[PDB]
Amino acid sequence: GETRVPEVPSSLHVRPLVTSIVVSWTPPENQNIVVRGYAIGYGIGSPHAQTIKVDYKQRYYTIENLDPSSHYVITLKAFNNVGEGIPLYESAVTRPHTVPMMPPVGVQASILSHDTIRITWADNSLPKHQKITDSRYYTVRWKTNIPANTKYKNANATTLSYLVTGLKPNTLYEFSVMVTKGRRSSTWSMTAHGATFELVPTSPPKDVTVVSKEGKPRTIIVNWQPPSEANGKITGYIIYYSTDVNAEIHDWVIEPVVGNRLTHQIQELTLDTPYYFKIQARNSKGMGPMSEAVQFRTPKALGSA
Amino acid sequence: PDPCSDENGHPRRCIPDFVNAAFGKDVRVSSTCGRPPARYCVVSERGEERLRSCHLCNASDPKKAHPPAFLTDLNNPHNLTCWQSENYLQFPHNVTLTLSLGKKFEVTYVSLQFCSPRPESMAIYKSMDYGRTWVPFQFYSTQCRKMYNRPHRAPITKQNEQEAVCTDSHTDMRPLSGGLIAFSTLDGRPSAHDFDNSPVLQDWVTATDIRVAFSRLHTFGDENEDDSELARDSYFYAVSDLQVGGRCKCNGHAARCVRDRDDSLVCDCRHNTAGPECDRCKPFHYDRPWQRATAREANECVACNCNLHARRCRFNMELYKLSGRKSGGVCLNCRHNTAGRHCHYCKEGYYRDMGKPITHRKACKACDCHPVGAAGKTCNQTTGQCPCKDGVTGITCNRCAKGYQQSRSPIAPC
Ligand SMILES: O=S(=O)(O)OC[C@H]1O[C@@](COS(=O)(=O)O)(O[C@H]2O[C@H](COS(=O)(=O)O)[C@@H](OS(=O)(=O)O)[C@H](OS(=O)(=O)O)[C@H]2OS(=O)(=O)O)[C@@H](OS(=O)(=O)O)[C@@H]1OS(=O)(=O)O
Ligand SMILES: *[C@@H]1O[C@H](CO)[C@@H](O)[C@H](O)[C@H]1NC(C)=O
Ligand SMILES: *[C@@H]1O[C@H](CO)[C@@H](O)[C@H](O)[C@H]1NC(C)=O
Ligand SMILES: *[C@@H]1O[C@H](CO)[C@@H](O)[C@H](O)[C@H]1NC(C)=O
Ligand SMILES: *[C@@H]1O[C@H](CO)[C@@H](O)[C@H](O)[C@H]1NC(C)=O
Ligand SMILES: [Ca+2]
Repeated sequence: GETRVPEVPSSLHVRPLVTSIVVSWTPPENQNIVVRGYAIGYGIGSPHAQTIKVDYKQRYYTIENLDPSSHYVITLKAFNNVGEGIPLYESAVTRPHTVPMMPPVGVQASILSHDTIRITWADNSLPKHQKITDSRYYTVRWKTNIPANTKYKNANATTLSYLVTGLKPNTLYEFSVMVTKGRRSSTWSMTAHGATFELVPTSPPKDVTVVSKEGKPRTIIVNWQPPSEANGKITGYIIYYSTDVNAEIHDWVIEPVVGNRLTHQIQELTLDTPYYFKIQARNSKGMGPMSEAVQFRTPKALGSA
Repeated sequence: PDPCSDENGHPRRCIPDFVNAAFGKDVRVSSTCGRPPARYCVVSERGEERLRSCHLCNASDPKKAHPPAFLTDLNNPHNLTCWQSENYLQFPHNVTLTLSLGKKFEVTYVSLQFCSPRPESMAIYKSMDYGRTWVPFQFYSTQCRKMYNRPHRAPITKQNEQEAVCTDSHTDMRPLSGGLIAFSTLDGRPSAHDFDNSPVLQDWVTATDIRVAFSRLHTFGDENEDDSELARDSYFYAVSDLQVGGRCKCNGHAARCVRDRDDSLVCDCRHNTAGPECDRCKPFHYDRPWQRATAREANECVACNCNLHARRCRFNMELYKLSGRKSGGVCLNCRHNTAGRHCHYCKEGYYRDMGKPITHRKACKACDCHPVGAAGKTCNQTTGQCPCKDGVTGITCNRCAKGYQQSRSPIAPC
């Protein structure tokens, strides 16, 4: 039906720029009246200055070659062969040509437990001892010193004090803080070292091998590798041995070993007897878990078969 | 989504959609042809030769009528509809157009599209009150001083920013048809760059009514001749479209203008503001003084803190400055037997009930002090003990202590 003039469009939106203005719209609600195109009337103060006509398929237009920091009134008319419809009016001021922080100081690491460390820092920018009046947020990163090129774990903090969660014991950590406000951003602060507190081991010692001594069959050599989850400095190891594997933990013969050693010798044992062995690690905090039983039969005597 | 509040619900500045306040409005005109039907002439230049085509203006026939309805109807370029004045109403006589809006609008532009040639002298006025008093807006003339007693192309200074300027820019007789006179309010004004914080210009753009008066007609010179019959029928004022563009004045406290109970247009006030233009704070929301909303900060009104004990509150500037420009509200007539600036304590002669909170109605219990037994009316706020006379004991002071006998004298009870 081209007997009537097109109706007013359903919506009109304007986004301003330095020398441009982005006009975005939606077609009129009543699809009954045929629309041939759209007319965009723009100008400083009044929308009469210039007129741009676009096709019916178009839903956006960028008005180019405009003066910066100027208030523009834009109109959108839907038009066909009988005329131009009721306009949607919208105005926008063009943005100016001009397009655009010190890192925290006195970063100190305060260790509380094996998994949590408190980080404190002061600002020279703020006049008072502590001031949270501006919309500024801090970003703290952490990584292990032992492995090369460790992936940084970032966490955003609101206050000057932050507690780090999910950390491994007996590992050195480095920390860096940075203040961020708006578009501008500052670099990382001076790295502060913080070693986690020692903890009771959670893993038993690995690679447990029992081999009898060359020449002396009554003596046996037990070899083992240190456990993965040591959680602290190694102070020693305890070896348990018994002829019956089903026997209670305290019925097994206690053998004390020093922290430096990873191999121990067990003397005065019965020949042609199957022995079972269980080892556990220890630190300054507690006693680690016992390893799985390792069966090893002692050699047969010269007598009989 | 609501424009007056953010994603979290925090208030933000909201402005009503830019509209043509003139569109579809009744415009009162001083003169219109066709009453009785009269001939009018359209001059079309053929170089030096001035060809003329005459037609008839007849109000009684819609095909030949030019009503003031054509000023604000759908402006179609194919089928132009324009109001037309009576022929030759030359100076001192002036055709006047008056647009009335029952609401304050921050007008950005006023534009007139013409069917006949643009006038020699034209004037735009505004009304601050609802049509009672008029204030000049903009003047147009080839002789600015001799017509409107204003200098031609006056320089706009920081002092007089509300000055009505006179110009010769859109006065030209040619084009004889389709000529446009568009007035931009904030154009040339020095504070325009920072309008949001300029109350001088916030006031200048504000108007309830708009009046356009065409003082002088453009003529070829045949007007003062013996055979002036055909010549005078060629001169008239004709406006195809009248636009008054701007926004409903809501001081950034309302996203839309809604029709009121008295059928007049008012702001759909948000940010705890009230009044037609959101110019004031909603009753009981007088904690801080009212302020117009800006793009940087939305200045919402804050409700008085009365611990749910007062419906009415007042303000005190001295106290506001004492809080460090944070709060200056004082509660009025605290209910549920409470007293104070915020009704934060019990009335003189009422004790604080430690069980129930301060917000509750039963927060204050009556001392119930005996008029004979007790000495004072006000009791202890914590324990509930009333100051009894010599030899008198009890919370209400109604008992005589062990060893004391009740006497007839009012001064000494026990
Ligand atoms: O304005 S008047 O009605 O008083 O007529 C005065 C003279 O105008 C003519 C032509 O002279 S010209 O304009 O210089 O060309 O007639 C023209 O005016 C009427 C009314 O105008 S209108 O736009 O229709 O409102 C028209 O008559 S009518 O449609 O009302 O019935 C003429 O159109 S038509 O010829 O009837 O189709 C119109 O003619 S034109 O298109 O402009 O050329 C003269 O009338 S004419 O000689 O019969 O053409 C009038 O001069 S006259 O000596 O009184 O006859
Ligand atoms: C919070 O931290 C993450 C770290 O990946 C970052 O991507 C995000 O942008 C931060 N939040 C804010 C509000 O900047
Ligand atoms: C004016 O219009 C009315 C209604 O159409 C008509 O009766 C009358 O004759 C018209 N006058 C002239 C002079 O044409
Ligand atoms: C077209 O314009 C004429 C005046 O020239 C007017 O009388 C009429 O109402 C307009 N609209 C239509 C649909 O003819
Ligand atoms: C002309 O305009 C003045 C105001 O400028 C007004 O008082 C007067 O009534 C108008 N009409 C005439 C015929 O003077
Ligand atoms: Ca019209």
